[PDB]
Amino acid sequence: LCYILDAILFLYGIVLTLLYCRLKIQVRKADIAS
Amino acid sequence: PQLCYILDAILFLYGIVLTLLYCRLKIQVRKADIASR
Amino acid sequence: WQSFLKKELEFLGVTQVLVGLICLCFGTVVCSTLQTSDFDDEVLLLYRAGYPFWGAVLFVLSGFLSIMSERKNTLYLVRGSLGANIVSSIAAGLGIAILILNLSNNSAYMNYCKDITEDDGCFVTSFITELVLMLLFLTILAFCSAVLLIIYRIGQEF
Amino acid sequence: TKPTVDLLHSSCDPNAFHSTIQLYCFVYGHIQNDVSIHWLMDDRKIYETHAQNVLIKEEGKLASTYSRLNITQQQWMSESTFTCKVTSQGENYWAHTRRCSDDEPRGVITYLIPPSPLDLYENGTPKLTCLVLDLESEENITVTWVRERKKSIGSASQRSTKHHNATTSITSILPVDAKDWIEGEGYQCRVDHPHFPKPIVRSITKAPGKRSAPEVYVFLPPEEEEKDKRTLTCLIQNFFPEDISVQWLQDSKLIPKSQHSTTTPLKYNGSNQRFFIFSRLEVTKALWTQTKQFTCRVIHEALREPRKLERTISKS
Amino acid sequence: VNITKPTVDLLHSSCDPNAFHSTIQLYCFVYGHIQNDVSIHWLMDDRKIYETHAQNVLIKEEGKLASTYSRLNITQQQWMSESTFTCKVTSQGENYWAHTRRCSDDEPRGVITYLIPPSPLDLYENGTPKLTCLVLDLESEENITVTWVRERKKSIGSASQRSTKHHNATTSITSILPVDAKDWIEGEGYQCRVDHPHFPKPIVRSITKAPGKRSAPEVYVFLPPEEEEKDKRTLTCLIQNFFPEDISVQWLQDSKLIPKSQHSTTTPLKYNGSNQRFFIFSRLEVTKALWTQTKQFTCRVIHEALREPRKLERTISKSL
Amino acid sequence: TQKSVVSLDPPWIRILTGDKVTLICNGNNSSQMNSTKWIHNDSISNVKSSHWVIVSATIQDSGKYICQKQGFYKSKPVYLNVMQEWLLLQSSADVVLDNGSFDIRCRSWKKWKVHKVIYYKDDIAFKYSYDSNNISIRKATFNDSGSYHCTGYLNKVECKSDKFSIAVVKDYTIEYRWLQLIFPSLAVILFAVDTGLWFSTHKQFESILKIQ
Ligand SMILES: *[C@@H]1O[C@H](CO)[C@@H](O[C@@H]2O[C@H](CO)[C@@H](O[C@@H]3O[C@H](CO)[C@@H](O)[C@H](O)[C@@H]3O)[C@H](O)[C@H]2NC(C)=O)[C@H](O)[C@H]1NC(C)=O
Ligand SMILES: *[C@@H]1O[C@H](CO)[C@@H](O[C@@H]2O[C@H](CO)[C@@H](O[C@@H]3O[C@H](CO)[C@@H](O)[C@H](O)[C@@H]3O)[C@H](O)[C@H]2NC(C)=O)[C@H](O)[C@H]1NC(C)=O
Ligand SMILES: CC(C)CCC[C@@H](C)[C@H]1CC[C@H]2[C@@H]3CC=C4C[C@@H](OC(=O)CCC(=O)O)CC[C@]4(C)[C@H]3CC[C@]12C
Ligand SMILES: *[C@@H]1O[C@H](CO)[C@@H](O[C@@H]2O[C@H](CO)[C@@H](O)[C@H](O)[C@H]2NC(C)=O)[C@H](O)[C@H]1NC(C)=O
Ligand SMILES: *[C@@H]1O[C@H](CO)[C@@H](O)[C@H](O)[C@H]1NC(C)=O
Ligand SMILES: *[C@@H]1O[C@H](CO)[C@@H](O)[C@H](O)[C@H]1NC(C)=O
Ligand SMILES: *[C@@H]1O[C@H](CO)[C@@H](O)[C@H](O)[C@H]1NC(C)=O
Ligand SMILES: *[C@@H]1O[C@H](CO)[C@@H](O)[C@H](O)[C@H]1NC(C)=O
Ligand SMILES: *[C@@H]1O[C@H](CO)[C@@H](O)[C@H](O)[C@H]1NC(C)=O
Repeated sequence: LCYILDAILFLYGIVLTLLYCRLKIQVRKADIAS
Repeated sequence: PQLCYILDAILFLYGIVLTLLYCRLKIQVRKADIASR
Repeated sequence: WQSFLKKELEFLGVTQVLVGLICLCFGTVVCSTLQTSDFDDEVLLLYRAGYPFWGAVLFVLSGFLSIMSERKNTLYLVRGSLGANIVSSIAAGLGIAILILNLSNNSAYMNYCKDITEDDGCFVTSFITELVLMLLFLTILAFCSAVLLIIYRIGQEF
Repeated sequence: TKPTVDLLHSSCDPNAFHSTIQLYCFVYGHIQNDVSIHWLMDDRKIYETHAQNVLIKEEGKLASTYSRLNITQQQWMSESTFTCKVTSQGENYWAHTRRCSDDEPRGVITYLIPPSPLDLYENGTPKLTCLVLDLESEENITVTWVRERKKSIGSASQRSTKHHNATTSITSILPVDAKDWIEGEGYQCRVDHPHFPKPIVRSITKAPGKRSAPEVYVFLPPEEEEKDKRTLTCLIQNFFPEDISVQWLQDSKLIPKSQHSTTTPLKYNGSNQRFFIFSRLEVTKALWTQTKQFTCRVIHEALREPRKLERTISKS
Repeated sequence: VNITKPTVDLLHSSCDPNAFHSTIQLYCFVYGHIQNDVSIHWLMDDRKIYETHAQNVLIKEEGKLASTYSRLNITQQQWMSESTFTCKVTSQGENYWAHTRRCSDDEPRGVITYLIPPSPLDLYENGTPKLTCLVLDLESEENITVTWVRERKKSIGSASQRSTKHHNATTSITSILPVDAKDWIEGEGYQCRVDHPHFPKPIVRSITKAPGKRSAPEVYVFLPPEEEEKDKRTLTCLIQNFFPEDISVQWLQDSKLIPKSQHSTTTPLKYNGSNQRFFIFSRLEVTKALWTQTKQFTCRVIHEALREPRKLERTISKSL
Repeated sequence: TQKSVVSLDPPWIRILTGDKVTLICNGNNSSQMNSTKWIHNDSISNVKSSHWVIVSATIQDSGKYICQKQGFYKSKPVYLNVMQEWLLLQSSADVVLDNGSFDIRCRSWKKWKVHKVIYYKDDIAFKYSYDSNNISIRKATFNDSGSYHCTGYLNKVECKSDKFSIAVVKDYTIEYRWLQLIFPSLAVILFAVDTGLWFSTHKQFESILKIQ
C-alpha cells in the first residue's frame, strides 16, 4: 500500500512547510528590526 | 505501479529541500543566540 | 559579492556531509541485501568501483573540515581545507563520470526488457537506475558546493 | 490297443540356476517291441533330440517306456508348442505342451463368481459373473462366454464403472440353467484386447468333493440376558461344500439381510472337509415379547428335496 | 547297513485353455529306494498339505531296490501364484528333497515388514509382553540391521533375532523385543527400522494400542443342543460387546488347560452402527465319552477393558 | 545480445542419485570449448564448456545454476534437486504460468521398476497407468494448483511418494519487492530529523525572545 504512505508523508511535508514559514517570518520580523 | 515509483523521487527531493532549508534557519538562530550573548 | 558567501558557508559544509551520509546509507543496503553474483557487472558498475564508500568518506571529511574551520578560524585549518575540498571535487567528478557510464549500461540492459516486472534482472536494474539518478543529483549538488567554496577560498588569496 | 500318452516336464528350481528345462513323454501300456518317439517344436522337426528310450515296466504284451528331452530356458519362455509324436502299431499319437500364459496381462485382474444357492435351488435363476478390474479404459475390451456341450449360449449383460482410484471395471453377467450347473457343466470367460499378447481365460465348475448335509441347531436367548436387547443364534455345521445361504424370518416374514450377521466358514478336523458357521440375530426387548416365533432356514446342495431345512424357535 | 541315496524328480503337467477342469497334476518320482521304507510328504511354501489325499503308486521292483511315485492335484490359481511345491522323501531316517516353481524372470522381489502387538494373555496374565518384527523375502541375511526405538522413554531391552532359510530360496529375519506392560496400557508407541546398504531409506513400521472407547465383554455359554444325542457334543461360548478386538479365549477341562488345536474361534465381526463393537464365537467339540466322565468345563476370557485381574469365566456343568 | 537461458536436456527438476543431467546455455547442440561461464552455488566452476554434462548426479549437485555466454548477460537461475527415496514424483516445473504446460512422472530408484501407478492431486485420484510415463498437463489454469503424489508397486509391495506442491500463477513472484521500500523509509528518517531540528530551533528562539 504505497498510497497511504504517500498521503501521510504529504501531510508531514505540508505541516513542516507551514512550520518553516512560521519560523521564517518570525526570523524575518526579528532580524529586520535588529 | 510506475506512478508511486516516480513519486518516491519527488518525496526524496522534498525531504532534501526541507532539511537543507531547516539547517539554514538553525544556524541563523544559533548565530543570533551567540551574537546576543 | 564576497559578503554574499561568508554568511552561507557552514550550510555549504553541511550539504556535503548530508550527501556523503546518504551515499553511505545507499551503499550499505546494496552491500548487505543484494546477492551480487546473480547480476551482471555492467549494471553494478557503481558498486564494483566502490564509489559510495570513498565518495562518502571524502564528502564527510570535507564537510567536517569546512565546518570546523568555520567554527575555529585558526591559520592552520584554513589552506588545508582547500586540499580536502579539491580532492572531494575530483572524487565528485569521477563519480559523475562513473554514474553516467552506469546509466548508459542500465539503458542498454533496459532496452531488452518488455516490462519492469519481468524477472529479478529488470527489477534490480530499474532500482539501481533510480539509485543512480538520485546519486547523480546529489553528486552534482555537492560538486557545485565544493567548487563554489573553492572559488570563495581562492578569491581571498587572489 | 490305445496307449496312454501324457507329457510331463520339469520347471524352475529356485535353489539352482536351472538353465535347462527337461521334457518327458510317457508311453503307457503300448504293445511289445514297438514305438518310436520324435520331438517337434512349432510344428517343425527337431533332429537334436538325443532321446533315451528307457524301459519302465513290462506286464504281459503291454509295456511302458518314456523319452527325455533337453531344451534351454529361452526355448521354453518363448511360449512355443512342443509335441511328442508316438508311432504305436502304425497309428499316430500326439501330446502337446506349452508354457502357461500370463493370467494378468497389463495388470488386469479377473474373477469368475459362481451362482448363489438361493438363486440356484430356491429362486431358480442362477447367474455367472465375470468381474474384470484394473483397466485404463473401457475401449477395445471384449468379453466372451464359452459353454461345454451346446453352442446355444445366453445373452450377457455388460456394464462398466469408473471407480474412485481412476480405474475402470467391467462386469459381465451370464444367466445359466440350474440343471446344467447341477450335472456339472463347465463355463469359460475369455477377456480379449489388442494389446494383450494372449487372452485371459478363466474357467469355473461346480466344486468337487464328497457332499454332506448340514446339521442346524438354534439357541434361545441367554437366561442371564434381561437387558434392552435379546440375541438369537443359529449354529450350522458339518457341511461340504462351502456354498450355503442362511435366512431369518419373523412369523413367515423375511427379515432384511442388514439386520443379522453370519461368520466366515472354518474347516474342521480333517481329512474330509467340513465347515461350520454361526448366524446371529439381535432383536430389541419389545419385539421379542410380542408372542411370535422365529425361524432359521438354510439352503444347501447336499440337502434332500426341496433343499430347504427349517428350525423354529419360540418361547411357547 | 549302508545308506543308499535314491534319485528324486519333480515333474508336472501344463495348463490347457481348451479344458474345464483347471487342475495341475504334480508327480514326484523316486528311483532306487528300498521296499517298505519310503514315505513322500508334500509342502507348499513351508506349509504342509494335509487335505489332499495324495495317491502312492509303485512302479517296479529290482531285487532289493524298487521305484515309487506320488501324485498331487493342485488348482491352476495355486500354480500361477508362483509358489514353490516340495516333496520330502524319507528313507531309513534320512531326508531327500525336490522343489519346483513356475518359470519367470529375475525381477527383484521386494521385502515386506510386519509388526504385530503382544497378546493379551501375556499382557494381563503371564506378565511378559513382547513385540516381534518380521522381515520377509530377503535374498540373503547378511548386512541387515534391525533396530528398535521408543517414543517416550529410551531404555530398550535386548532384542534377540533369528534367521530362517526357506524352501523358496528366501531368507526371513524375526527379532523379538520384550517390553513392559504398564507402558503398553499407558499408550506409548514403538518403532522397528530395517536397514541395508542397498536401500535408499530404512523401512519404518510403528505400532501402538488401538484408540477408541473401551467396553467390557459380556460372555455367555450354551449347553449341547437338545437334538444332539450322537457320539460328539458341541459346546459354545458367545462373547460380544467389546472394544478393541484384541481378546484371548481359552477353555478349561476340570481346571486343566485344553490345547489351542482342540478348539476354534471365529473372526471378529463389527456391528452396532459405528459404535465399534465386536463379537466372536468359540466352539469346542468333545466326544460323548469325555462328556460323560462328570467333568466341569469353563470358558475363560481375558480382555483389556475388564476389571482387575482382567479375567472372566463361565461354568458349564451337566448337573446344573 | 539478450539474457542467456539455461535449460536442462532431461528437463526434470527433481532427480535421483546416479541420474544423468545435461545443463545447457543459450541453446544449440554444440559443446563448445571455453566460451561459457558457469556459476554454481554462488561460486565460479571450472567447467567452461557450453554443455555441462553430469554423468552421475550426487547430493552435492542440488544447488543453483547460472550460465553466461560470451557477449550476453547472465541467465535467470534454475534449481536442481537430487533426492534418495523409494518412489519419487518428478516434475518439469514447480511454478508455471497461466496457459502453460508441465509434466509429472512417478519414478523408482535403482532397478525397482514401478507398475500400477495412480496419480493424486490434493488426495483425489485423476489418472491411472500400468506403466510409468509422462502425464502431460496442457493449458494450465488456476484449478491445477495443489499437492501431487503417486503410488505404485515395486514388485508386489505398495509404496507411497512424498507430496509435491505445484502452483499456477498469473505472474511470477520477483522476490525483491522490499527493495523499493527504502525511499519512504528514508523520508520517515529525514522528516524526523526535520522535526528534531525544528523543536531545537523553536526552543532557542523562544529562549532568545525572553532575553530581549
Ligand atoms: C480401486 O478401487 C476398487 C474399488 O474401489 C478396487 O476393486 C476391488 O478390488 C478388490 C481386490 O481385488 C476386490 O475384492 C475381491 O472381490 C472378489 C469378488 O467378490 C473376491 O472373490 C476376492 O477374494 C476379493 O475379495 C473388490 O471386489 C473390488 N471392488 C469392486 C467394487 O469391484 C481396486 O482393486 C482398486 N485398485 C487399485 C489399483 O487400488
Ligand atoms: C517363501 O516361503 C515362506 C514360508 O511360507 C513365506 O513366508 C510367509 O509369507 C506370508 C505372506 O507374507 C506370511 O503371512 C503373513 O503373516 C503375518 C504374521 O502372521 C500376517 O500379519 C500377514 O497378514 C500375513 O498373513 C507368513 O507368515 C510367512 N511365513 C513365515 C513362516 O514367515 C514367503 O512369503 C515365501 N516367499 C515367496 C517369495 O514365495
Ligand atoms: C543515515 C541516513 C539514513 C540519513 C542521514 C541524514 C541525517 C541523519 C544527518 C546527515 C547530516 C546531518 C546534519 C549535519 C550537520 C548539522 C549542523 C548542526 O548545526 C549546529 O551545530 C547547530 C547547533 C546545535 O547543534 O544546536 C545541526 C545538525 C545538522 C543539521 C545535522 C542533522 C542530521 C543530518 C541531516
Ligand atoms: C549447493 O547448495 C545446496 C544447498 O541447496 C547443497 O545441497 C545440500 O547438501 C547437503 C550436503 O552437502 C545436504 O545435507 C542437504 O540436504 C542438501 N540440500 C538440499 C536442498 O538438497 C549442495 O551440496 C551444494 N553443493 C556444493 C557443491 O556446494
Ligand atoms: C539335458 O540337461 C540335463 C540337466 O542339465 C542333463 O542331465 C541331460 O543329460 C541333458 N541332455 C543331454 C542329451 O545331455
Ligand atoms: C486328481 O485328478 C485326477 C484327474 O481328474 C483324478 O483322476 C484323481 O482322482 C485326482 N486325485 C485326487 C486325490 O482327487
Ligand atoms: C556387506 O558387509 C561387508 C562388510 O561387513 C562389506 O564389505 C560388503 O560390501 C557388504 N555387502 C555385500 C553385498 O557383501
Ligand atoms: C516425456 O517427457 C520428457 C521430459 O519432459 C520429454 O523429453 C519427452 O519427449 C516426453 N515424451 C512424450 C511422448 O511426451
Ligand atoms: C475450478 O474449481 C472451481 C471450484 O472448485 C469450479 O467452480 C470451476 O469450474 C473449476 N474450473 C474448471 C475449468 O472446471
